[PDB]
Amino acid sequence: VGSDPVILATAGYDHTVRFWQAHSGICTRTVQHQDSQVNALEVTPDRSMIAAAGYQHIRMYDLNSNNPNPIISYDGVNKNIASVGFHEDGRWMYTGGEDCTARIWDLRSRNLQCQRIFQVNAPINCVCLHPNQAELIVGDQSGAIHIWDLKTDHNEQLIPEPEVSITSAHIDPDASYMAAVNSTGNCYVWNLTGGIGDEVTQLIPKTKIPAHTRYALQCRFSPDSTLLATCSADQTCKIWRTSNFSLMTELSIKGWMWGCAFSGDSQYIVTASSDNLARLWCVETGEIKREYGGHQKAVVCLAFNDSV
Amino acid sequence: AAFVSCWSELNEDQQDELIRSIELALTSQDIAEVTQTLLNLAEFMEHSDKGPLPLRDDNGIVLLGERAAKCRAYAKALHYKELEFQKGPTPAILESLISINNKLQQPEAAAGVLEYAMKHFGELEIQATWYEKLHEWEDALVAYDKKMDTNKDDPELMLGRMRCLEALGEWGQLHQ
Amino acid sequence: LNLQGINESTIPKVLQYYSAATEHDRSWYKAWHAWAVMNFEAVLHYKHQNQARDEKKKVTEDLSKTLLMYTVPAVQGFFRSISLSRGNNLQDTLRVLTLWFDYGHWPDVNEALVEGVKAIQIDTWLQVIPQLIARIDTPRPLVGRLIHQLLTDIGRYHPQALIYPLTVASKSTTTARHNAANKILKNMCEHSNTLVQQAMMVSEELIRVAILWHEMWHEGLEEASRLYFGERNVKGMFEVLEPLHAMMERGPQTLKETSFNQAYGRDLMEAQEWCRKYMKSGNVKDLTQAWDLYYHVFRRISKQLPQLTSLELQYVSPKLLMCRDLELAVPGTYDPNQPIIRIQSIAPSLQVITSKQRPRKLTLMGSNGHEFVFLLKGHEDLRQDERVMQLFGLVNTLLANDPTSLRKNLSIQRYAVIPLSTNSGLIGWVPHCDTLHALIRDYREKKKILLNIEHRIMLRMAPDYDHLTLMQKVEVFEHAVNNTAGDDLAKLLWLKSPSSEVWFDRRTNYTRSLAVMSMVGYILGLGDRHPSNLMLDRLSGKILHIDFGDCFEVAMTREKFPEKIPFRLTRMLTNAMEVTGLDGNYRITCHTVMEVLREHKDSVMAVLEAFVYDPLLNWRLMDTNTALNKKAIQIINRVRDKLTGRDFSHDDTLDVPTQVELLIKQATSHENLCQCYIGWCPFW
Ligand SMILES: Nc1nc2cc(-c3nn(Cc4ccc5c(c4)CCN(C(=O)CCO)C5)c4ncnc(N)c34)ccc2o1
Repeated sequence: VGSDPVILATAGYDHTVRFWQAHSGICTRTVQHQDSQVNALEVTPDRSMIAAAGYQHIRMYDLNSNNPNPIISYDGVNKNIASVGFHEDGRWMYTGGEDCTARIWDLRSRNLQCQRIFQVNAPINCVCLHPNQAELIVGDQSGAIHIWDLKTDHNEQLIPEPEVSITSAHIDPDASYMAAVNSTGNCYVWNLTGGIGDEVTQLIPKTKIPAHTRYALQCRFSPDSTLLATCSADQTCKIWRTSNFSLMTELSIKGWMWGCAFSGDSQYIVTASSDNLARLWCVETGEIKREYGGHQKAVVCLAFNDSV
Repeated sequence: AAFVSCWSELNEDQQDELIRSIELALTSQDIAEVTQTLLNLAEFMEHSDKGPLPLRDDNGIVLLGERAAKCRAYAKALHYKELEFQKGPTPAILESLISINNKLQQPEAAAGVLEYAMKHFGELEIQATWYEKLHEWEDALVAYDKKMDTNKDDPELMLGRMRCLEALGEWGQLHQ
Repeated sequence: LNLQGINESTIPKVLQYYSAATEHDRSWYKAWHAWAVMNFEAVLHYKHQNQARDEKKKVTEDLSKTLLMYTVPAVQGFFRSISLSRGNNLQDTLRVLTLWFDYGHWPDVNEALVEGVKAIQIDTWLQVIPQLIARIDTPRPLVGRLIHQLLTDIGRYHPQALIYPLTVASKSTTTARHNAANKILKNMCEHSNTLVQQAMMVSEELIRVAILWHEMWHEGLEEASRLYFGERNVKGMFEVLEPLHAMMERGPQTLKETSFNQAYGRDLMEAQEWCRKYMKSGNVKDLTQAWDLYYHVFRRISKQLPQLTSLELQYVSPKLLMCRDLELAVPGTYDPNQPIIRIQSIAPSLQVITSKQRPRKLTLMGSNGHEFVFLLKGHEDLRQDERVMQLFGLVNTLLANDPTSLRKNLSIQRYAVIPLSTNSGLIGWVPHCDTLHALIRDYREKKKILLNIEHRIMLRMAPDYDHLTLMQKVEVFEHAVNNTAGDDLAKLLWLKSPSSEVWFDRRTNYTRSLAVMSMVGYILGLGDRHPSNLMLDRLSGKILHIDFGDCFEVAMTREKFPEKIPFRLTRMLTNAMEVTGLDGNYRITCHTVMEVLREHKDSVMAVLEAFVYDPLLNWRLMDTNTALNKKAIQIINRVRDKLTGRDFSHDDTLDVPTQVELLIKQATSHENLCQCYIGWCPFW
């Protein structure tokens, strides 16, 4: 599975995690995840193993061996886990749980406890890491965003005009913009400081885009920072260009459209939907270049590591 | 009961002849007795398990409602017109709904009909007489003034504006 | 009292104005009412100016001096305003009682109360009898004497209106209550001496047919085993069991009592001996032996029980069988104006409704010549229903006294409730009514539709519905809704009508009653309104609510499955209205009712306060946590916020048209509905 320069995986309600080869498309290995669904998947920077977040526990499988069942398990939390992250050094893991708390965990230290905790009002939806790997952004159902500093331990708060749930947020790789999306289909974009670290974090809102007419479920920047993708429940995935924030392309499947992943060079897009299938599209031509199927139930979470 | 008992054993060809005779009767006379008897028969057949009488490829909702309107049985007309609405709304059914509700002493239902029309059919489809039917003499005046502005002198709009002015009691402008 | 508010420079001015108004014409009721209410306000303003300031020696003495000039005028004005009403005067009476049980110990206020109580009629006190017996044993010494004297005076005349609650109070675990009740009953004895004995006998016999040994055990053993095996609570287990072993000791006094004892007495006695072995030994195996014996008893009753379908009085209570031509009035019928009606005799058989609670169906034969049917419940507290019914009566009067509401026949349907103890009671029998659950079940079985179609589709789409996140749940809910028709109720209501001109009136009544009880229940805080808790008439469409256990947002704060809804408004209920939607009768009736309620906030806040401040019931609130005074203050503040429009943001002040819209938006939401407990049927 891990031999290839690209790793692809998807999961949903059917209790199975499956891996696919991109060039032509065929399953190569399956893993069992009984007794719950999967909310998120993430591949560690070391390019070894993978983490799945579900109900009351986080599990880790392996990519290089391809034989074994879970290697590491974290248990003893309340309600669902909504997000997972990793530090580029592979020593700290950040999680925004359902029960109004964000937590930090140590991988090598096998003490079954989170090193640091940070509580907030209302459940947490998304968490994100600043490129400098010194700040953390958190979103909650109350409609507020929180900025937390790991080294100084002080936090600050923000609230856009509507008091509606924030569903996702993400900071591009060069720390030039930061965007968020709310359940009314609107997106907000804010400009950021040039340098990263030891900065005043001059978050000033450039504008808001009425991207959709229904719930928005995710948004991501391209690795080159040129493009910004936005999924939704209206069977539309829209791509905007960062130079002018104007629509470039609009992919449609007329189930919802959950996931979204870019390629290492901003050439392809990989998308998952609630119709038990995954699609690989060309960014420029806007045509389905391939399809992956085999799942019995819907597919909600996706993972695509295009690096080695 | 006799009609039901007989109809069940009839042959597909004899049923069509009977239906044709009933249709001819319903259209022909204004006899209050015959129309009431046939309407009661239709209702009774509706309540049973044999299905409603198959008149004129539509179950006769339009014809039955039209004939019930003249007989002055407004509940039946409202029921049939409500069935008509479910099949599909059009700006011509809403006016009849408003009129029927007004004839039945139920202004609030007519107000609800107007609210639905406002939400679902924009502006161009709204007529200035609907306000007149609801005794909203000010919105009708506003709409009539707006219409008279654009269009030239047409007798109907002028008469409508005069009618609206009379109810409020503006003797000055009316006399002018 | 506008453009200014309330201060220390304005109060004297307005008191001057109202005093002059009273002086110029000493027969107007409004002047006296306003003066009394204004004096009552001042007193409550100088207290929260102390708690807010003083808490956060000379102060208390200065408070005594200053505050002893507003209370006496308030009492006098309230009494004179009562004298000039002779009719709707509930608010003034409740205010008088509130002042009395808060400042009576002071000497001069007692003088004013003593003077006033003499000059009023005795019929003005028959509407506050439930609120007088609650304070029958007040610690203070100057209040209890006057309460006892007034209660005795209410006994010479109109005695039929005091026997039931006094008898209920006479059998209480706490000693002072039963001491006072027995003293008052003794004082009453020299008036009748047969009515009292008949009432005691009837109450005792009724409290007994309600629950039988096999039953008390079928549950005692269940509860004791849950405590011990489920929770390791040996002490709690014994606290359930010890009383049950003791009771049989008294010794059988009726046939059925003996047959249980003959079947199961030896086994139960031996189980107690094993438990008593444990008490000395400390060896848990001895409890295991006991539970082997208890389980054997439990299973035999478990299979014996289901076949009891009726009860004969001769094996249950011959005392009732022998009763003839009593002098006791039929429960819940006494009216000081109409002639009295007595119970001629009781029917010999009782029918047991097949359910988990197993309520009885009692029937009595009145002296008038008609039968009276009742429902006899056991294991259920029925006082919160009495209070709520009083409130509903007040609201009915308020609606009836308005022209716009009068032209529409807006009202609330109520029934009769009579408590007998802390556990059992009687409820009036309402004819021609059926729950929604039964109607939908019958319709779906007649048309041959699966009874759990929506839940089955939901589970098929994803068999983890209870553990999914929020956005995951809303999609499944929408999918389940979009692939089904929700027009069962409308179709059923059309079919069950004889003609087409009756269906119209039935639909109108249905819509208007639904709107009225939605608006009232929002303010009352009522919750837990699953389809089994509301019924529907047949000759009319008027709706009826029941089971008022939960109030004051109790269900919006619980830990497991907290509700997020102000009232029930689902698609099945909506489809049964006119084809256009909610913007017809429903919204306008909501506007009218909310206007009427907002105009008369004072009476509603009088009734709800006496209710929340009664010490015998405050138990429903403190249990929510995991002192009580602060919780009561918070509850009353929330109710005021609701009734003033400041219920979404304290800074704003909404008008009715705007608030109603926000409430209707909040109720019909998929995010809110998807979170409901699956037994709530959020899809019907
Ligand atoms: N607190 C409280 N309860 C009350 C009950 C009634 C009442 N209800 N009904 C029908 C009925 C009677 C018994 C049962 C059901 C329905 C449903 C099934 N069931 C269960 O026990 C399992 C269900 O979950 C037994 C009446 N018919 C005529 N007159 C009445 N007054 C009533 C009224 C006020 C009440 O106030």
